[PDB]
Amino acid sequence: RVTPGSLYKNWTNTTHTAQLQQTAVPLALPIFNFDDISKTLNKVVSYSNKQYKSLHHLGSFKKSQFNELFQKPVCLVREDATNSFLKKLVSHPVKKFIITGEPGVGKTVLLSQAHAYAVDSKQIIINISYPELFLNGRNDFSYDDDLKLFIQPMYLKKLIRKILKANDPALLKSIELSKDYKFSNANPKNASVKPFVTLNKTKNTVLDLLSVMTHPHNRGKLMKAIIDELSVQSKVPIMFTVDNFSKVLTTAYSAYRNTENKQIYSLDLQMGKLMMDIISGETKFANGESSTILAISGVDRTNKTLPVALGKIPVDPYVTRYHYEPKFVELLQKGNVTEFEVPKLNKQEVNELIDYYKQSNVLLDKDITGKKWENLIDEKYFLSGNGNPRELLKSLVLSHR
Amino acid sequence: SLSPLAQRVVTQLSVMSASRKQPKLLKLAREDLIKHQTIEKCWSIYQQQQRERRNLQ
Amino acid sequence: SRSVWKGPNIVPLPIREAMTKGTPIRTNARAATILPQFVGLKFQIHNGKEYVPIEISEDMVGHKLGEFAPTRKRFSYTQT
Amino acid sequence: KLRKGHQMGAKVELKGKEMSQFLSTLTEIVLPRIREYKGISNQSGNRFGGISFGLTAEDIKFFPEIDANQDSWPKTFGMHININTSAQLDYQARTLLSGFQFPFFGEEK
Amino acid sequence: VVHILGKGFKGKEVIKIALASKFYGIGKTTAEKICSKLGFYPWMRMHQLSEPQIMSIASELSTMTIEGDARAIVKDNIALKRKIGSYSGMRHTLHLPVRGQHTRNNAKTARKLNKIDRRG
Amino acid sequence: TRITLPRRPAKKIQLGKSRPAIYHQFNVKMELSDGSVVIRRSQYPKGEIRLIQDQRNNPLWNPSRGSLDRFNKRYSSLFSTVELSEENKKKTQ
RNA sequence: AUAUAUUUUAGUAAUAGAUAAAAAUAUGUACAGUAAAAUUGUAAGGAAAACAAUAAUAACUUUCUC
RNA sequence: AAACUCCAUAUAUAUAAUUUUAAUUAUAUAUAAUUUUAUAUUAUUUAAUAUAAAGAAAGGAAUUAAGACAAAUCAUAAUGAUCCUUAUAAUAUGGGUAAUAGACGUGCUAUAAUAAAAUGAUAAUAAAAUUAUAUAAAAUAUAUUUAAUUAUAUUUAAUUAAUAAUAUAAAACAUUUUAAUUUUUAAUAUAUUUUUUUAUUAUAAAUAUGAAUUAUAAUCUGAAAUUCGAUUAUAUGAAA
Ligand SMILES: Nc1nc2c(ncn2[C@@H]2O[C@H](COP(=O)(O)OP(=O)(O)O)[C@@H](O)[C@H]2O)c(=O)[nH]1
Ligand SMILES: [Mg+2]
Ligand SMILES: [Mg+2]
Ligand SMILES: [Mg+2]
Ligand SMILES: [Mg+2]
Ligand SMILES: [Mg+2]
Ligand SMILES: [Mg+2]
Ligand SMILES: [Mg+2]
Ligand SMILES: [Mg+2]
Ligand SMILES: [Mg+2]
Ligand SMILES: [Mg+2]
Ligand SMILES: [Mg+2]
Ligand SMILES: [Mg+2]
Ligand SMILES: [Mg+2]
Ligand SMILES: [Mg+2]
Ligand SMILES: [Mg+2]
Ligand SMILES: [Mg+2]
Ligand SMILES: [Mg+2]
Ligand SMILES: [Mg+2]
Repeated sequence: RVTPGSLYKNWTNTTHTAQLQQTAVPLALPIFNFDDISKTLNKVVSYSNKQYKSLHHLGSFKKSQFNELFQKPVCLVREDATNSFLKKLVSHPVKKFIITGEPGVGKTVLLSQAHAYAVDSKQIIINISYPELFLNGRNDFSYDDDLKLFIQPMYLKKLIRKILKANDPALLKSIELSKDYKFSNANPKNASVKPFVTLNKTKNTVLDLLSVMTHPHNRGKLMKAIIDELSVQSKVPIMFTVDNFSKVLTTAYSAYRNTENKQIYSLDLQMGKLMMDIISGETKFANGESSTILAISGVDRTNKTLPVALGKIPVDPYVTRYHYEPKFVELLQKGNVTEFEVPKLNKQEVNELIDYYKQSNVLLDKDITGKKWENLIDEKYFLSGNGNPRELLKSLVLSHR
Repeated sequence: SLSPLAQRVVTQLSVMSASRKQPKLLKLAREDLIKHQTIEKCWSIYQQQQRERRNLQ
Repeated sequence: SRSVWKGPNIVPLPIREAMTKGTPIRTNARAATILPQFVGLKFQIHNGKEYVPIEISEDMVGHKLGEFAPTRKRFSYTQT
Repeated sequence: KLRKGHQMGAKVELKGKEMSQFLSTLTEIVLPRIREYKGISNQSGNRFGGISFGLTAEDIKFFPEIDANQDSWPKTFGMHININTSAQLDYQARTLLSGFQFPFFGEEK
Repeated sequence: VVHILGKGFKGKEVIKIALASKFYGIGKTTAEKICSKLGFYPWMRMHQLSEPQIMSIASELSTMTIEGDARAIVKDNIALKRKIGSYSGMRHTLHLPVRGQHTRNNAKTARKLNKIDRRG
Repeated sequence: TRITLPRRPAKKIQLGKSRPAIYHQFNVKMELSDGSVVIRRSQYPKGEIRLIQDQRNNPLWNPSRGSLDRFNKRYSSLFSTVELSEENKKKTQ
């Protein structure tokens, strides 16, 4: 008893998935570029078209945000938060960050800005938004024999596709291969005539490698090969990113069960192990400017692990595996992860946001009409808990109290 | 038409029945037929002899 | 004692004399666990009112004696 | 609740080698798997060389054709087993059956 | 559609849960163990199963104690209880509650299905 | 009321053409309780069977040659005769 | 081992014996056979369900054999 | 009757070497209201409405008279009369008070998506009360390959208490999941909705509700758990 047009989903899903961004005002806002941050240092800025294209493919813009409020997802540049982070990324020798903060402070937005910057500066981006998919057991998996770990060839395929599409092909096909690669063929065409696909050293490309389509049991092998290729190449920078890394840290054991009925460890998987290797000084990328940018989510569980990894708490040895996994900490220490605290909004920034919302026509009538502007701003600041952006946004729009 | 129990009964009945389970008739050549007769007759004689031996004993 | 450790529930009885010569054992215990040492001995287990004759089962070995002497009468209704 | 001319069970007269096999199976496989069976009664039989007994539905599940698959036979039916000897009298027939490993328990006539 | 060991299954039915629902011998833990042995990802659906995969569950199911024999053991247990002049056996025969309950009022479920031939 | 399988027209077996029912039978080896094997013709498809409870391990067939079990199993550490002597005072009866 | 094509099988159903006192075609003809009761038994089975058994071989023919 | 009374409230004073700390408290002693004042608007100096300025100022408990109902209690206890005194008095062992056709109250749990379940350790936020016929912390072991959870066992740290323990309150709020529901899944492509979209293929009246009833195994208390107790596990999964 359902039509195509009617809304059948729950609220959060509906807001994400039903395009109510359709009925919205076009806004001629400035464009996000790191080279011209001096112009737009503390102003709202729409992303470039290319950036948007890349960012959507990656999975930067998320469901629980209020990206439905505008024509397209929008951020502002911040001197204390985003700009400073970008400068650190540019300058630091290690280039290896974990974006920490309170729930709703704007970690994913920071990640999206970092991605956009990377796109602008001719870099490949391997984004893993929501590791919950590979960590929790809701897709097929298999123990590979060559690689001593469990591969996940539904998730992997999706990740490969994202990598292919998020990045431009000219930058991606500038990379020649280091080794030759045999794979099982899995096209509808030429299945009889082509059971095996071969990529040569100099002739073939990384783009071509990505476009390969194998059976599930070779997909993990393909992924491994791709990562190796990207590590070897020194022509283009590789930005690796993992958002909701908190889940990964806490969920040490996956929901998958091996032959004997017991839970599989995250480092015994392909994806989680690979990710950990990337984080640590192990799969070292040949080029400079090649970063790993991790991001915590307030959604996920909190425990002693991440604080212990960083310069926060001394290592209590007696706390349990559930609330403190030491292997993960050790791995984090190995690859010198310098954490980045996202600061809460200043008064001026809050005011600027409120002004933008007014321009876009999100503010309620009781806020605008018959009220001093400065007083309203102060109230908004108070209700957000002194500049939590999400909380502020909620007070503005989702209050109706 | 029929229940699962009825079906299973029919199957059981079939197991016992000669319907479409039995081969062709054992036809022989005349020489073969004679050979068979000589085999059977000799055997019967042997059996009789054995019976007499046991009976005599 | 129900729990496997510390089991079974043992009671003093005139067992050996019954074993020697078939003299039924009039139990008023009802909570003594039956043992393998008395299968094929005649017991006369109390029912509240009247002692109940039972030749202890080979399968009864796990159970209590009172489980085989049903105390209440089988219920009925006078359809008036 | 019995009508006239209604199909109700079945019979089978075994003779020679099949009969012998059936007896051997009874002696070895089936009648030992009956738990508390003393024997065929000594008061059982015809006046002249015929002895009989019967198996419950519980007892038929020990036959190897039945025994091999419990699943194929949900239901199972008891049976009477009339053994006919070439004996002049019944004690002779009983003795003969004993020779073929049939146990006999009751007080003889 | 997807048949396995005689029991029919609708598609999109999570395998372990479906197994628990249908097969008498198994609950939650047993179904999970079976899935682990065979190597299905948890929350895999019944429609996703290939023909070789289905057979191994049937092969697994067959290996495990199931259904009529498992029911028989419980029916056998109650038959055993009945045989020996036991209180529990007596309760089973008379269709009253067995587990030391009250029956002045509310003993309707027991009356309905405390038989010697229990299950159905 | 009466559950039946309703008969079709019967197939006419002509006089002389009636053939004896030779059922399909396999030669089946029965190993009894002890290692004595015996061949028997059988309709079920199983070349070998080994039996647990036979005449060759039943006391009735060879006189010259599980609640209790459960109890023994779960009161095994105690080892339960001496025990009888200990727990058998014949004063009270 | 697997794919397609062309076939073949599976519609699973009783009598297997000139059937012989369960029931069913009640008139022709041909061939063949014998019932019942009572008694002794046998799983539920009991006075009363089904199945088994219950008169005599002198002489004759054929077969094997001392 | 009201009032004095108690609890709770507001204020003041006292005391507490601010390690028995919670001073944001506890407890003795006061004071405080059955609130006051003024402007108007209706009805006759007052009384209800409204407005204003002054205040922390707004509840609950106990107390339920006379008579009546020959209301309830001789089973809290006591006493009158009357009856029993080897029994209607006294002690032990077991059984019963838990029986089950129908019926009648009180409750509890349910019949799923404005509602159920997993999870949430710099442990979100309470109060009141108990612990020398005790309260039992941490930690080890088993159920259970990680560990946590829950349940037992092992063994008693601390305190007989503003000091330690019972005891990290729970809803809340947040992520995840949820059949009925082809209102979803997974194979392909697809892309500026990517924890997602579109296309084409295949996915065909009690559940992944409920927890009655029963089977087996363990554990707890006790000397003892059969009639007849309480947990945990693996199955069972009515009715609704
Ligand atoms: N920094 C920043 N954040 C914003 C802006 N606009 C909205 N946000 C909010 O940033 C939030 C993302 O915070 P995040 O740290 O991902 O929350 P978490 O997932 O709970 O950790 C969203 O909820 C947005 O509402 C902006 O212009 N800048
Ligand atoms: Mg986040
Ligand atoms: Mg089930
Ligand atoms: Mg008063
Ligand atoms: Mg203090
Ligand atoms: Mg009064
Ligand atoms: Mg009165
Ligand atoms: Mg009265
Ligand atoms: Mg009195
Ligand atoms: Mg008295
Ligand atoms: Mg007493
Ligand atoms: Mg009572
Ligand atoms: Mg009441
Ligand atoms: Mg519900
Ligand atoms: Mg503890
Ligand atoms: Mg305390
Ligand atoms: Mg909490
Ligand atoms: Mg129903
Ligand atoms: Mg349930």
